[PDB]
Formats: sequence, structure tokens, C-alpha cells
Amino acid sequence: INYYKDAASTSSAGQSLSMDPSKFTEPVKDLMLKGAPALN
Amino acid sequence: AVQLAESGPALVAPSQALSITCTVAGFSLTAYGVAWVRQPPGAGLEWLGAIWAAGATDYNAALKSRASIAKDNSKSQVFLAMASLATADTAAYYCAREWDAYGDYWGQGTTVTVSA
Amino acid sequence: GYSDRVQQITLGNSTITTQEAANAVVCYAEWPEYLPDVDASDVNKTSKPDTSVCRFYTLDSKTWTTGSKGWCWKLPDALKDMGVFGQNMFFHSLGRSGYTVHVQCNATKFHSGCLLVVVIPEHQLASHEGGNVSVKYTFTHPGERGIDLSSANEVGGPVKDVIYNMNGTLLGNLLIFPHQFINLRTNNTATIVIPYINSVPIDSMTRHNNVSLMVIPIAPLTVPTGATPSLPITVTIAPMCTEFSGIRSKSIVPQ
Amino acid sequence: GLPTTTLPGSGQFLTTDDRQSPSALPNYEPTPRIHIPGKVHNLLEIIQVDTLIPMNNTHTKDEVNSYLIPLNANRQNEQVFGTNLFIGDGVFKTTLLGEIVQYYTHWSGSLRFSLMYTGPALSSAKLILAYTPPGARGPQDRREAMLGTHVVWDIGLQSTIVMTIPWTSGVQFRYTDPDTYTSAGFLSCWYQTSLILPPETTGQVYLLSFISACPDFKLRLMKDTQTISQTVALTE
Amino acid sequence: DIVLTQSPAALSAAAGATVAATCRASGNIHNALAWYQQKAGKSPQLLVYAAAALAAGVPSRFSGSGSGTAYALAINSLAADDFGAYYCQHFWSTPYTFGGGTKLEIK
Amino acid sequence: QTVASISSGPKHTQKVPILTANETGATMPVLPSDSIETRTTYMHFNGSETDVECFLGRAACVHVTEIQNKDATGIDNHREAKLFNDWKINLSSLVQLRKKLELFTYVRFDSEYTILATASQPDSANYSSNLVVQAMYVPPGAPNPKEWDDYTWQSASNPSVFFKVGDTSRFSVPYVGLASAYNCFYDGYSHDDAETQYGITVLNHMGSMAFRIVNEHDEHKTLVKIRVYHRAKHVEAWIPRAPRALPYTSIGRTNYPKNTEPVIKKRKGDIKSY
Repeated sequence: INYYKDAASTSSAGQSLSMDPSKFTEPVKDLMLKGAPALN
Repeated sequence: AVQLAESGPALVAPSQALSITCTVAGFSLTAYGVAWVRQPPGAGLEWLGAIWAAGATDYNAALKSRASIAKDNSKSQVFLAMASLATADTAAYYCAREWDAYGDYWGQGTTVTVSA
Repeated sequence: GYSDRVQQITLGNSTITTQEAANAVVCYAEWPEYLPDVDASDVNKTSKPDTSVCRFYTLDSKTWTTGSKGWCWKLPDALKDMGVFGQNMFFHSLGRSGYTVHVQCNATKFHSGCLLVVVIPEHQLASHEGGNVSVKYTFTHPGERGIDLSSANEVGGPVKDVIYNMNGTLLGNLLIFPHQFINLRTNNTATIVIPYINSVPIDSMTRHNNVSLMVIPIAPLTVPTGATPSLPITVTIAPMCTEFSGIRSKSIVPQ
Repeated sequence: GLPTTTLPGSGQFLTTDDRQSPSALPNYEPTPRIHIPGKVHNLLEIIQVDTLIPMNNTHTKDEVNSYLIPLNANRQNEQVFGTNLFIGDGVFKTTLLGEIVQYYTHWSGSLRFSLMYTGPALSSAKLILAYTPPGARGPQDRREAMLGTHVVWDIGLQSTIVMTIPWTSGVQFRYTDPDTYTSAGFLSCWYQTSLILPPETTGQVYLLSFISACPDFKLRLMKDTQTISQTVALTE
Repeated sequence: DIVLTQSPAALSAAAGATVAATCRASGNIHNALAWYQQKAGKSPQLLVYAAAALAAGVPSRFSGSGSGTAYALAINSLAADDFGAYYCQHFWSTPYTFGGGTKLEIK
Repeated sequence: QTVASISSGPKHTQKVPILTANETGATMPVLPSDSIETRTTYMHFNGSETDVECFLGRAACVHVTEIQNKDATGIDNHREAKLFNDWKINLSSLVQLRKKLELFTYVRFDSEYTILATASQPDSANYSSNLVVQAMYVPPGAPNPKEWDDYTWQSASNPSVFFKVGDTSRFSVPYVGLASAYNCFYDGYSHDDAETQYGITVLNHMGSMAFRIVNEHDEHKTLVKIRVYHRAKHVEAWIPRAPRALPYTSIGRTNYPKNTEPVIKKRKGDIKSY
């Protein structure tokens, strides 16, 4: 229950539960399979 | 207390062999290698060679045929053996524990005189 | 079949081939795109001078001479004198651009050495004086020649200690930014595709550098015996999805 | 009027409590969020990125050689490097894993350790990367190193081994601060055969060591870090 | 091999002066150089390792510098303990050859 | 119920997951099950505390200033006499929140300010005074206070909060950045000029706060210390950065001091040591 009319007044949203690390750990153009040779 | 005490015969007739030993205290030879450096009186330091921490050896390029370094890991003794001595081998010989592959902890050194 | 080492990038009338590539980095897995209407605030119809600016511009080659600390370029500043892209950068109030940055350093199988080719968004440089001293405009805007990190500190200039990334961080932690290595054993080529990264949809291109490109030797250049103790590094940058808005007179910058 | 009772902790300012508060700016319409790449939702995303370890922290100054692990040619059976695995200390204190680890008290899960060979393409080396789980000492001769978790790494067309450090702590988390009960053990690399260099090449070649987290990595009990400090407040 | 040319042969100086000894190598050492102090009739003592880093128990008067093939050992405000013969040694694979030696004398 | 480790047995295969190329700039998600024989374990863990709204979303002290309740008769400017004090709001003067925020290039959050005021009478007071503090939020372009009791403190359009000393204030402020995020780092200038400031931008400008004791004065002096605490909320963060290693020297600049201490700990032994 929000006691104020502003969205800035509300408490924290919580865990986003996205957890998508591939934009930082695999930013490569060609998909490299785990187990494959990296550069054939 | 890292110590490398040299010991030699110190009076060798020429065209004979050296049996110069370094008894090792404070560390194990399986973990650290030992370098050998001589210094003839008046002149400068000459790197004789190094036995590495697992028995691989490297030598001075001018003295690969004469010198041979071996060790006993259990007895903590490193041996320097120079064959077919000349009179220019009169020098105080040193040992060093290796330290980032640099030589330090230099022993007191035993002077060897090769004369007849 | 097809190798992951043999790549071709054609942009405009420019082509780059490489036969010793690694897999190209697309920064934060995002391809460069034009500004959509839902993000735009500037009401001008943008000019998209596609094949005339979105093409590879080769910068001056750097010689990597075994005591080299590194090199830093600023985008869009490194391309401010590059053809029609350089002209549209000064005649327009606004501009956004992604980049394909391509770095070249070939060697023999006998050479060794490793370059860190990294792209840093908003690489705010530190002064060498500390305190509250700023870096002057002409030092964060060197153009084609970039910043040579092995050169000495100059009054008004940035700090050039490569271990602290010119900003007070550490060299090892640059790998959180989109990067590649040119390890001479493996590749002669780093290819990084950068999108437009900013808190604003479109921005002034002359007063602001969106990304910096640092090419940093991590493992030093060891040449074989009797070889030339120097390898040329060439950086070739192509703008991508380049918009320009707010056309006016040619802006005069400090130089 | 509702009869209320006031509890303990009333009027306290718990800095970590997450309540609603009145807005100083009613009807304020903030700037539209445009799409910016690289949005971070969770710090476990970005500690899966590998960053360089300064394994060669044997100098009296921060330099690039601190990240370079030297290999030597005529070496059988020897040790390349060794370290303990206190990831909030030592060689790991300055890495991106270790910097974010120091914002938390407890860590669990597996580490991802990478070595990158950077010598010439006509050089060859076989190395053995050992993880010693705790209880034993740091290994001394490669014979007690390979009794633990190890990877033998032939160096060829792919310059990177990725050794995981698997999790060994029935005490389900460890401390990020160095604690003897929650020591993670030891990491060491040894010459499996040796480094062979091609002709007309001399000297040392270098390894680059990377650390990151596996996706089973856990962090909890958020705390202040020992990295940054301050004497006086900063000014403009 | 790598020949270390250490220069000069002798440097006579009084206590409190700035003295620089120089080693020029025939190949790139990549900063794998050691400086040694040897007094009269004593064992050599490691002063500077890695061409810039002072060893354990070395006074801060000594300062190694240089990179590539040229390396310098500078002493700020010489003391009486700082006299003797100084030696380079590189450590780039092998052989670990020495320089010629700089002897510090008293005016 | 997320699987932390799968059961893996002996493998003898051409698929080698633990050999790769770091040259590609990618980190391969190599599991423990890729190089040892594992058992099945479960996470029992969601990663809720390493969430960036949990990470940046607790209250940090961002500013400590002092104001004095004091007889103002015969005082020139009232700001050097600490009768009022203005603070340009920034999250980079105190370094513990600064290092957390500067893990990211761009950050967007609604703010949540907690202002604690504490008093002290260092000499010759018969009583502790019941004092009220005005914290007036002063946006750029508002008339700044020059007196402790001038017309600017009427605050017809500026947000003010009245609160007792010893008590605390609390109010949220929305994201007031002009751009879609705050710039933690700004590689640039306000304009193309040879002498303009580098990195100091209005892209992380959050407003200003002006503080005064609203009480007139007593016989004794009262030293009121104000402690603004900031909690970020509805946090969005972009472009994770290399963490700060060196001490900071100023607000808004990445400068580090000359002749600083080495941040990497030197090892006692060689690279082989433990």
C-alpha cells in the first residue's frame, strides 16, 4: 500500500531476477560453444 | 636462517677436479635452485652456473665443457665439479639461493688456489 | 568450412580482411542502431550520410617498441579530421555514432607479446597534479595521434601511468569493459563493434568523448634474435549508424 | 482517533530500512529513460567477467609486470607460481572479483581461474595447475600438487586454459575476509614437462592469470570495504 | 648471449655526492637485471632486483632505473658504507653474465 | 530450485570446454562439471543481495556540515560565521558511497534523504536548546541565501523541511537528472573552450541544500552538525567499470594524489610462495 501519490515515494522494487550476464561475459559476434574450438 | 656454507679443498693441483660443496640450511633444494659465482682476486664476478630447483642445470657458455653442477636434495648439498683446471680458476667461489630467479643469500665463499 | 579467423568487414567503400582474427566483440552485445522515435528529444530531422561517413578511417600507425606503455584514442575525437565524418562533426550541433574499431598488429610465429585493446565508455582522465586540477581541452582532444602513454606529463595534460588506466583504477580490471587481446601467438587482429553509449540520445561531438580506445601492451614485445625490436600497430575505425542533427556554421574548437 | 502503542526502535534511523517517505517534489516528471546498453541488474553478472590477477606482486611498485607470470626454458618439475585462495586478500584483493567480494562478508561457489599463454607460436609448454583443498599445506614439489584437483595444460593453438576451483566448504559459505577456518586452500602451477622455445628466441615468456566467478557463486551479508578510505571530506 | 657493458671502471667520490653507475646490455633484458654491492673481502649483496626494486634491508639512497638495454644505479648522498665494487647481472633465461664492475673510491 | 552443480562422471572426449581463447574478449561459462567429476548440488540462493537496488539502496552518509545558532548582530556575511550553510548535493564527497556508485558509468535512482541534526554546546551553557533546522532544497537558479533570515528562507516554491535537532528529517527526491541517467563519469567539457573544467558536469547535478537554525539565538552558542544520509532507490545502473583503486582527491574528478602508496599488496616471498 503506497501512502503517497508520487512514484519516487514508494519503497524499493526488489530483485529484478533477470540475471543476464552474457552481455558482459560473451559480447562476441559469433556464438562460441562451450566445448568447441574457439578459433577454428 | 637461510645459509649456504661453501666448503672446498682450497689447494688443488692443476688439471685436476674440484669437489666444492654448499651445505644448505634454511630451505630445501627441491624448492629453490642454487647459482654458482666465482671471483678471481682483483677481477670481477663471473657466473659459473645454476642448478635449478629440480635438477635442470645451466652453465657459463665458456665453461660448459669443464663445469658440472649436481645436487643431493636429501643431504641439502649442491656440488660444483670443474674438470681440467687452469691457473685462471683461482677464485673465491660463491653459492646463492635463487630469489625471483635472482641470486642472493651469498655464502662467505671458499677461496680456491690452482697451483703446483 | 568457414573459419572464425578469416573475417571480412565491409563498410561503405572500405573493406577490411583478416585471416588471423579472434571473434569480434560487439560491446554489451548491442549492435549499433539509429535513434528510435521513442527515445528522441531533438525535433530536427537527422541527416544520415551513410556510405560517406560510415566507412573505415585508418589512423596513423603506432610503433610498439618493447618499452611502449600504450596508446589512447578518443572517439569521436580521433576522427575529427577524417573526411566527411570530420566535417559533419563540426558543422552539426549534434551527433551520435557507433563504431567498428579494428586494431592491427601482425607478427611472425617467433614473436611474442600481448596487447589489450579495450573500449572504455566515458573514460574521464585524471590529471597528473591531483587535487582539483582539470585536464585542458587540447589534451583530451588529440585527434589522430592519440595519447601516447609513454610520453612525459605536460602541464594541463592527463596522467599517463598505464597501471592506473589514467583514471585511478587498475589495469587488470579493464576487462570489465569490452575488450580483446592481440596475443601475437593467436591473433593479429582486434575487432570491437561499439554502439552509441550515452545517457543522452544525441550529443555534442566536439566537447564530449563517448568512448576511448586504449591499446595497451600487457605482455611486452619480445622479438626474435636479430629482428627489428618494433612492431607497427594500426588502428582503423569506422563510424556506424551515424546521425547528425542541428546543422549550423562550422564550430571552432581550441587547437 | 485510533489508539496506538509506540514500540521500541521508534524514531530510530536504521540506515538499511526500506520504507516510504514523502516526496519533496510532487508532480515531478523525471526524464524519460532511453535505452542505454550494458544495464546491470545484479553484481553476480559482472564478477563472471574474468579480469587479470596481479600474481607477480613481488615488486615495490604497481606495474604491468605484476600481472605477468614468468615462464623459463630449462625447467622441469618446478613451480611456476603459487598463491593462497583468500579472494578478499593478496593477489585477489585488487581484481574485480575481489573488489566486489569485499563488499560482502560471505562467499560460496566455484572460482574460475584462467591462464593465458603469451609466448611465441612456435614455443611449447605443458603446465599443471593444481588446486589444493584446505587441510593440507601449500604443495611443495608437484608430486603433492597433483594429488589434489589439477588440470594438465598442453599449450597449443588455444592459448587459454580455464581451471575451475571447485567448492570445498561444508561450512556452506566462507568469509571474504581471511579466516583460517574458512580458508579456500591453495593454487599452484607447475612445469608438467617444460617450456621449449624455438630457435632465435631467448628469455622469458609470460602467463596472464584471470579470475572470475562461476554461475554457482554466492555473495551475502553486505559490508563496507577496506579498499577506499578518507581523512577529510572532498571538495570541488 | 647477452654481454653487459658496465661503465665506468672506477668512480672516486666523497661522502654526500650523487653517483650513477650504468649498464648497457647487448639485448633487451626486459628489466630482469640485478645490482650487487661487494665490499672489500666480503660476499656480494643484492641491492636492486628487477632493475628498480630495492632488496630487503637496502637503504633508500639506492635507486635503480632504466629499461630495455640501458640501466642506471643512482645513489643520493653517498655514505661511508656505500663504497666498494658494484656489479650488474642480467637474468634473462641464461647465461646470467655480469658486467665489468664499478669500483667506488674516496677522493 | 536452481541446480548449482550437475552430476558429471569420467569424460574422455574431443569436446574440450576448458581450452579457449581469452583473445576473443569473452569469458566462457566453464562449470566445475567441465573439468572434475561433480555431484548434484542446488543453489538455494537467488542473488537478491547482490542486486543493484540492494547494493546501492541503503543509506550512506554523503555530507557532514555544521551550522551555528549564534547572535548575528555585527556579522558581515553569515556564511563564514556558519549561521547558515549551503551544500551542493553530490554523492562523491564521502568516498564509501562514491566507490560503490563509480562501479557504474551511468546510474538512475530516486533519492531518499535522511538528515540528522545533532547539537553541542562546547562552552558555558546552562541548558541544551530545543532547536529547529530548516533544510531548504535549493535548485540551480533559485536565489541563494545570503543571510540566515532573509527572504529566501520563505521558500514559497523551494522544498523545505523543518525538524528538531536530535530528531531527523526524511524525504524522497525523484530522479532529477537532466539526462536519462546521472553521469558518474563525464569524458568532456561544458563547451569547446581551452580553459573550461574537465569532467565536472551538470549531468550528475542533484540540487543543493541550504541549512539554518530557525531559532533566533540564546546566550550561549550552539553548534549543530548536519548529517545528510542518502539512500538510492529504484536504482538502474549501466556500464560496469573498473573499481577505484587509488584515493580520491576531489569531487567529480578521477584524479589521484601524487606519490601514492602501491595498491597491490607486495608478497612477502616470491611468486611461488603461499
